[PDB]
Amino acid sequence: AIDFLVNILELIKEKQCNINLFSAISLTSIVYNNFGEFLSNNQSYSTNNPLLKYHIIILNDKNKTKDVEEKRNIFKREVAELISRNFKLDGEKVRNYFDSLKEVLKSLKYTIVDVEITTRTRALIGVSTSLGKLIFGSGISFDPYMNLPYIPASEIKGIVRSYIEGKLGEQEAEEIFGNEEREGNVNFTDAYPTRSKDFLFVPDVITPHYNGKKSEADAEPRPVIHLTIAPKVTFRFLIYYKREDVGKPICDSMPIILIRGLGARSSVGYSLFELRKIEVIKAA
Amino acid sequence: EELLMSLKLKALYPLTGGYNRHSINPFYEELVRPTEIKGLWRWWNRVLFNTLAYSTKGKLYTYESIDRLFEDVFGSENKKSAVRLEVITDEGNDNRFELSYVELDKVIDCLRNYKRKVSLDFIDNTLIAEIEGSTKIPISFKSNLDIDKIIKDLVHNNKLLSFELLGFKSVEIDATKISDKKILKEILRDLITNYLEYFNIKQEVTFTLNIYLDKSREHKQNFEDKLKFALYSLLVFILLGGIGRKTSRGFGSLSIIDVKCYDNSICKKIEDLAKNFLKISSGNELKSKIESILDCIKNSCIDTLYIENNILSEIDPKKNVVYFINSDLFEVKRINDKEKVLANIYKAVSSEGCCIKSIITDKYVRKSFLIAFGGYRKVEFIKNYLCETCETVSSFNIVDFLLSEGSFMSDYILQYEHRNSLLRFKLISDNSNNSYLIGYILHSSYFKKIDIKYVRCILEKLTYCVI
Amino acid sequence: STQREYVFIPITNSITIDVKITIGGSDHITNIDERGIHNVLVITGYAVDEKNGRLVPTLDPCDYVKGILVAGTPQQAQSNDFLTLKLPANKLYLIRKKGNISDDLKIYIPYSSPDARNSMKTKPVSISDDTIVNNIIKEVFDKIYNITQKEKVKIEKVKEDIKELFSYYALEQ
Amino acid sequence: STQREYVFIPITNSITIDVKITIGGSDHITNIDERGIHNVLVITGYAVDEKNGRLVPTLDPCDYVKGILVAGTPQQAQSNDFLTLKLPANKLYLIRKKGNISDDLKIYIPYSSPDARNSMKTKPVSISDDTIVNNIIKEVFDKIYNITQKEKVKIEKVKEDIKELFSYYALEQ
Amino acid sequence: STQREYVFIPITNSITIDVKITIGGSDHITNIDERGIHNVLVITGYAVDEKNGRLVPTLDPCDYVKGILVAGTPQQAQSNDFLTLKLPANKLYLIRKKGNISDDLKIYIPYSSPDARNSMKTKPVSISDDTIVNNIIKEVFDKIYNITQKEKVKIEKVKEDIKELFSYYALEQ
Amino acid sequence: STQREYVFIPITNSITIDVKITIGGSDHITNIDERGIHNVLVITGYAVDEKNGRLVPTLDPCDYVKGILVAGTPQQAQSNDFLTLKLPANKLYLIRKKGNISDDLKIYIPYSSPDARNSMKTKPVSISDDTIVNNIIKEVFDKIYNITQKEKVKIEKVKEDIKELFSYYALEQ
Repeated sequence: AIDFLVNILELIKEKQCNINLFSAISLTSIVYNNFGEFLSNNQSYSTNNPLLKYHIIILNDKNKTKDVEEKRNIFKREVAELISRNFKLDGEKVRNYFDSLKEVLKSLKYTIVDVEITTRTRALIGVSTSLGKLIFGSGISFDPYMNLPYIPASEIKGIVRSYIEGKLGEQEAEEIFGNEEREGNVNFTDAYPTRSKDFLFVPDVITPHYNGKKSEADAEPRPVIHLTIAPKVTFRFLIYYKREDVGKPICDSMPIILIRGLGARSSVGYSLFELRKIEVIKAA
Repeated sequence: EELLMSLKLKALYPLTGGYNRHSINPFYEELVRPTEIKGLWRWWNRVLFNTLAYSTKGKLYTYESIDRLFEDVFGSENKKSAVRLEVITDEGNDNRFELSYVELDKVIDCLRNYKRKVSLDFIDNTLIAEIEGSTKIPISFKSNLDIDKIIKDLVHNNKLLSFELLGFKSVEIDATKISDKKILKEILRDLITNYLEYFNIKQEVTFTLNIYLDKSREHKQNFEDKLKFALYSLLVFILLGGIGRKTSRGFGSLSIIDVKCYDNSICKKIEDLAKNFLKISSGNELKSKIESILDCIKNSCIDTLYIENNILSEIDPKKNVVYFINSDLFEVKRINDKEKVLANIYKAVSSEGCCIKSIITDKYVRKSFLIAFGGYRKVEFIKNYLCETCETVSSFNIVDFLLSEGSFMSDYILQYEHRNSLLRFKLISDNSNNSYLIGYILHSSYFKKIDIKYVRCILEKLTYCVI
Repeated sequence: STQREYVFIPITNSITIDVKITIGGSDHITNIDERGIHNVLVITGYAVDEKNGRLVPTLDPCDYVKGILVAGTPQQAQSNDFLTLKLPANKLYLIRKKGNISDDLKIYIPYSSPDARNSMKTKPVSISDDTIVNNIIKEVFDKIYNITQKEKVKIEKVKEDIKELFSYYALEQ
Repeated sequence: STQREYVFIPITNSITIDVKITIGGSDHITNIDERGIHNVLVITGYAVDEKNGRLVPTLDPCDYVKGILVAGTPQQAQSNDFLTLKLPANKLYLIRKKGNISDDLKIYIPYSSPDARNSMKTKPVSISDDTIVNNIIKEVFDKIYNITQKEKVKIEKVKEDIKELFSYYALEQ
Repeated sequence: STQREYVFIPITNSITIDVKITIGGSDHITNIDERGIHNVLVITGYAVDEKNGRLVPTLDPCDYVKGILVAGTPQQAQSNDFLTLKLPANKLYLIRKKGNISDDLKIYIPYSSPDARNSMKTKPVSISDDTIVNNIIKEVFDKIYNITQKEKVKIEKVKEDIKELFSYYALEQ
Repeated sequence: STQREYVFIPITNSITIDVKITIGGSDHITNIDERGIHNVLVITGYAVDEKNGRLVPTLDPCDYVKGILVAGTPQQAQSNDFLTLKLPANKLYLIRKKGNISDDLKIYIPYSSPDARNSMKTKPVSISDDTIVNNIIKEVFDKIYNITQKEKVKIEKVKEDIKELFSYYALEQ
């Protein structure tokens, strides 16, 4: 129903962190992409939907079209700010999830390594994944059932393996992470945020001027509002394995590989992390 | 991967910005953006490479070709960059902008059923919500943003800062149909925040820019001399440009403080040319060092070892504009105090600027000089001074201009809003409480051919008058 | 040392005989320059005591009135009931400033005391009733402005934009 | 009706006794709830002297003053010189609105003559110099809130508030 | 220059007589600055003791010790059997990096005998037992930092975050 | 031609007398009309020898002095210490140009000789301490342009822009 739509920003700001952020942003994108139509006397006539504020303000009169376009740019920035301030992190469900998962693994006689890492710079994990993609163009790796951003276990394993084969050759890697003829000896869970300082998401911009341009005569900034993971957000994941060998290469690999990137745009210092804590539970 | 170098730098009155053109926002504070450093590094690398390729071969290559060439250090869609930038700073902790309260219940009542503008203004450390419909109200508020009077009058006296403030200070509001109060509170608090954050203008911003090198991209064919040229262009950038906005007017200017390096076999001469700037005696010595480093690329025992590759492409001077250094238009002057310098640079680039009505002293001629150099002007004759083939009194002849007939260069010079200023200005210092304005003019690839030292006379008259 | 004089501009019919400065000394701060009307003064916080048109001091920062500024003291037999004051001549909250200031002037205000008789209810009543826009040609500028009707053909603008230019708050007692 | 008189708060400390009425009832519009003040009134268009300053008026909506309006009539040896009207009390520029005024009161404010032979050039001062702030409350706060030093036995919370939201423009003459 | 004292954080009473100049200068590296602890140094390949408790070299990269980084000397009775060393101030693994360290450093970590008699059977142990936390709190952060119980009241957050931030691998042999 | 000569404007106590003919008629090039000094004739490649007040020729375009134009004669007992030259009317170097000039120049500048024994050093000297600039108006800006205060009210713009625009270097001997 359209009434679910024209009242979805109110929902984001009142149900904060208890709403399904994936579906919320997905439905918000319909308003965002039909802005000119949702403003033509279809604000639901409420008083706490941000949508009639764009009827008080006047940005242009010589063009209704330009009016709508500038209002829509403002509205994109405001959606970014809404998500970032309202959708905070409550990481109690994740702490319970990981404690129970670790108990399960202790039953299955694995040796668990529970690693806690902290974001140091606005991170970008899953920048091509769909979340805010239909508004911002970028995205975040978002688990719509934990209702959180997460770091895929495949990504962490790929980075750890890239490093281990960097400094131990392309054969001890396959001895640890297997190949097309052996299964790996090391398992990785996804990483979920367990505790932030203030925010979980954060608006940001990127404004290419010259990327893919010939000269100065075709240069033009195109600014790309998007969402990133705030600093000081702490993720945790598990690492479990049955042989005692692979404990050695992963331990020392953990502190090293994190200070260099763990997501996107590491080259310009974005997804820089910080080993907060590591801990090894041996089974037998 | 290991550290390549690390440059303790310093920015002077930088005007950064993210997603809201201010350097501070409700969530974090960002004075130096590593993305901007990377982008400006690449832009200066293209400018420097065209400078070299036009000195040694009189040819100019498109930007796409140049960064396709430098892909192995700067990266592209096909290869990840080999240089990983960093930016570390003091107070890199939680430093957002919080607006604790703002008392505006009254201006709301002043905005009932009225289609009226609401302009803001700081008036003697008190901000006024001057309603254009003949009303003024001394709004009160509290914020962790401690704006000092120095910043307020720096923005008030600088007629360019006060110009880019026309878009952070004014909202037209239509309450004639009807308006709740809780909605005008939101609108006006948005206005207040967009105004307040504009005054987060710091100074003495000091940051350690690290460079990490991808070892796996070791010398394939020309990785080493490419990377060395790249570090040389990083030096050129740190010395002639700045971070943030309005760097073509002195703001955001950079200054070397210490450059510790960690691999001499790549960085020896770079660190040397860097440390040469840790203390500068006087004006012309700095000028000599600028020239020494500008021509160490062109005529020293090593200039280039890779231009002999045919990945590049020549510009189509009817299509393309490219910038490059002239290495002779680099007047320098000492300033003794930096704020008034920035306040006066407006006099040096304004059509009716009293520091230009003294140097050219003519209508339709100042206009031409400022449409050719000095970035995109808003033009309302003059093109007679901008022809390609017509009377050359003052040589401002654009490559492909023709009378009463538009061509690509014609529209580009008259109507193209994003066009940098060839006439640029730099403020440097060397940790010894002395500072030298650096004025210069990049050479564009749309100038047919200019009379160099005539424009150099103009430039030195500027740099002597603009103080 | 030097003085000025604020002339009301309400819609009332009380402009011709309240003053004796028909010429000023030799000038007019408020002047029309064929672009429109320029450099008129706004006095906020003071509502209009309509009868004997003068401003009553209110505390409301939102009560404003509009008028012109000239030089003089009214009627040659007055200034027993006014508010005269000297100022840096920049605290003027002028609008449409197309002139200049002598950097220093003194101003007499046509002032009516509060007279606390009841609760007050000011009312925004923009100027209208084009019979008033014509008698503020007749009584006001055909006399104050010996330049009116004799120099410009552009009286139509200086009679049509008046709707926008001026307004006031009537308390309506 | 209940009568409210407005007293200002400069750095100067001389206005101790002209508010002669303690309360006269059970109400003080200003509230002190271990936070600072509440329901503070600001008057724009009025400069101030430092002669136990009255609220001399100006024509500048930036010339503002901030004080506190209390219950009672000031000793009836003043307000004969002062400006005294009434109005529906929603026209009060009441900042930090906490309560809900009955929407009508009488206002008396220390008000001077415009000082016709002087230029009312102003410059604004804010309440600081804690050597003065220590007894600025003794100037105007001890004679109003007896519970001072008994409930608010903490000093900084209640002293770093009028520093925040109390200032004025001053003639400095 | 600025010679540093890495005082790791064990759970036994080995932090009593170990230093001569515990004063250093105007800058430490490990901080407590209204956010928690900063710039904590993490070392690997080393496991503390608790009877004459210092670091013994071992080559299990899963062993690791964390501690503080303050400017000092090793009591001038040691550094004959300690680890003095000079690092270029970027090869130090600082958890919770706040700013930048000063381009070179001189570190004195306590480097006991390799213990060639016994065999290394390192055992992980963290910091708990809130009194064992509080006593070394009084012993280290109160002494080295003029901050605690002079600049901070909220160091209970420090109490609850040291019990998890700091840990090590030890032997108990 | 219209014979003239040059005078400097330092903070120095050496500006007593350097001219016989001050008017030479009714024309100067550094005219004044409510915008401060116009056509400030700037020279570069020189400094001032303010004690023994004279312009000493150094050879660095970083050094400069900015004075004004006086249409007359410096005691006519000169060329032992001065420099004379006629110009094609734009080999000059102005500040806030007014217009085109009379095709002819003759300017005498107070010059000094090297006395090269000491390693002389140039230093920037800015017009500051507007008390000495009040004296400057009293000594070098009353009699040269006495038309001020007789045609120009703006005797404040002059001191402001002398504070701002007139700066020079010295020798520090």
